Amino acid sequence: MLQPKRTKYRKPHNVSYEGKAKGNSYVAFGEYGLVATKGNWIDARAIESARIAISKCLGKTGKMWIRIFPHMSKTKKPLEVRMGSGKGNPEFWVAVVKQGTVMFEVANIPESQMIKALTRAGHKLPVTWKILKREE
Amino acid sequence: MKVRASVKPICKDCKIIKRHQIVRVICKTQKHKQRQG
Amino acid sequence: IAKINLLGGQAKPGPALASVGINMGEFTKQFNEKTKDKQGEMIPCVITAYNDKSFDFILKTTPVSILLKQAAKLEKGAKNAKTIVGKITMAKAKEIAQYKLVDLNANTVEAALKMVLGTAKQMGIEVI
Amino acid sequence: AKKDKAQQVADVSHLLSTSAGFVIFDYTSMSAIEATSIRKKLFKNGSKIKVIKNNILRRALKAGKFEGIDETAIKGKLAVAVGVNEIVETLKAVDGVVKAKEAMNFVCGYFDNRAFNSADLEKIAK
Amino acid sequence: AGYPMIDIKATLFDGSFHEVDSSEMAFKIAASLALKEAGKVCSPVLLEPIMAIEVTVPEQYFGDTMGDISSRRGLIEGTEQRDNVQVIKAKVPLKEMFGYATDLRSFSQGRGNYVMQFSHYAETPKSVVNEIIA
RNA sequence: ACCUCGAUGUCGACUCAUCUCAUCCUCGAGCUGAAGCAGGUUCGAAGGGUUCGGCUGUUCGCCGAUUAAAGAGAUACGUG
RNA sequence: UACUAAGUGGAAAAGGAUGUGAAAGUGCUAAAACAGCAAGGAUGUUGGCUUAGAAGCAGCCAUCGUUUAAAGAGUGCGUAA
Repeated sequence: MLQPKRTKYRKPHNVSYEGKAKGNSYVAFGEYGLVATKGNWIDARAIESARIAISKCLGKTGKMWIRIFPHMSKTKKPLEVRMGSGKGNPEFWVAVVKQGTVMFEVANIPESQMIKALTRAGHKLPVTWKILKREE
Repeated sequence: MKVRASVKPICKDCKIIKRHQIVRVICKTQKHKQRQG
Repeated sequence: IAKINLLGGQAKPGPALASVGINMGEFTKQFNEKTKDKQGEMIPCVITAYNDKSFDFILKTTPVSILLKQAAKLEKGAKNAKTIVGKITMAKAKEIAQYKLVDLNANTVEAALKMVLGTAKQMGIEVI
Repeated sequence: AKKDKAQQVADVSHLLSTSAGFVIFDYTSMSAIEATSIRKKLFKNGSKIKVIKNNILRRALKAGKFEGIDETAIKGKLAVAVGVNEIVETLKAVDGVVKAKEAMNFVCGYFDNRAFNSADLEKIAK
Repeated sequence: AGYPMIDIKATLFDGSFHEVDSSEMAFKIAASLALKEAGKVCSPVLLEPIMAIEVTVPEQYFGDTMGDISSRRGLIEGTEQRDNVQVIKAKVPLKEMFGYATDLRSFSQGRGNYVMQFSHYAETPKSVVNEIIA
């Protein structure tokens, strides 16, 4: 949960998340990257849970890096409300993952533990993933 | 027995076979016995 | 048969040597009396299969890693292995290597010295 | 690979032609402990014990011009003993081994390269 | 709860009273008061009576006995035998040995008995002090 | 709010029940930190059985006595 | 013409799978490959420590050399060892 500090508005559009990736396909700092085969939405709590899970099993010399950040708000009006009458409140934060997007990159630690840990961390993500090797 | 949605040998000598389009795992230890996968 | 590493004095701490068919008391007395020449020495004592299986006992020719420990000017060994202890010379390594060359079945002097250095480079002492 | 195969064939042929009398028995109850004990029993005697594959040794014997080509193909755990220089100590050690062992069968070789039975070898190396 | 405070030193660092007032008993009356307050803050650690257990065993049922002793928070890494029978000495806490009596009795089929002697008082772990109060 | 307003009669108990299996019982089986009794969990099996009362109008629920158990639902939240 | 051997056809998931065919590259190998089987699987080495007694295989350090085609402070079980 990396909550934004200040925002110009409160209830904007969510996204048009189809089509190819606007970026994040490249791997910059890590040796193994976790790419996605399609796009969907990622809520804040899942990111924090996956990050603490991947860091707990991580050693004392490797380093990991996140390529995404929740920048979309969402409205979920309370239960039993009717359809219409304005807009609701913010309840969480959503990050947008287009097709062919890399979420995590890790380096500086043996590879087998890293592929195992990346599998165990991507199991916490809603979108099926794929391992991708370091780009020269 | 044991029923899961996926089977994987935690122990070494466990072998994987398919009988009647049903995947099973066999080990010398009875605790390493999964039947549905 | 029995594999164990105990002292060359009493046979009390041997529970398998006295479980194949060798009695404890009447033979621990024999071990204490006859082997009194080298009493108080860590020697692996073994027994072998025989027809009677009441007395068939031998001991390998004396290996003493404790002499390397005492030659390090210490009595309790170090948990680590990368700390120099004392100042050992080639004389002690030689007096241990030629001693244990009868226990190292490979009849090579320089290779025996190298093997003693290798088992000493993990002890935590370097030969000169 | 075949490169190391040819190199080892050359090496064994050289070491075979260097000596005059060479013998190779099996002794298939070989427990590495007894193997190295017999190795110690050799010591001070020129011969160096060794162990090589049966196919390459058969090829070496074929290229060494000595009778008894297919006799080495019999089952066993062959211990190659080609006496270094002085050869009487090697034969004495081999006869001490056969006395110590329950029974070891004649695999191949002879002293002065005229293959015969071990009965004569018992007379020579007693 | 009133647990025994044994062999504890007291050093009166500072004090003051009233010249024509401050009755003497109040001093000792105050002595228990403040000692409670900071005593609540101090979060004391316990001191358990550790004993020695000598068990003579024919060295044929020692597995169950050794496992039970290990489960009873003890230090065992071998045996010490009287040249024909093993009389093992184990450091034990008193808090659980009562059930351990019949557990050992049933584990060895009643073949092995023991004797209780007072060894000393030893420092407690946190798994004991978390049970100090409800 | 898409059928019904020149009629689609809603709660509850009573009688009669029927059907499904994520099984309450009886049945078989594995595993188990299952000595045995006794367990805990899972796997197939729905033919059969699935109590009586005091409280409030009653399902909800509490309590009492028990039973191999005192199933979870649907059928215009079954049937004027 | 090739495929599936499950009635998929004739309802789709996240996740598993010694399934099957297709292709790309790669090692070994008729001085006979991968296996089973028969022999071994040693030595300083209960290495040094931890622990009264834990030592190929409860815990940490080295996790090296020698006879060697070949042997790992060992791949696991087990024993308080």
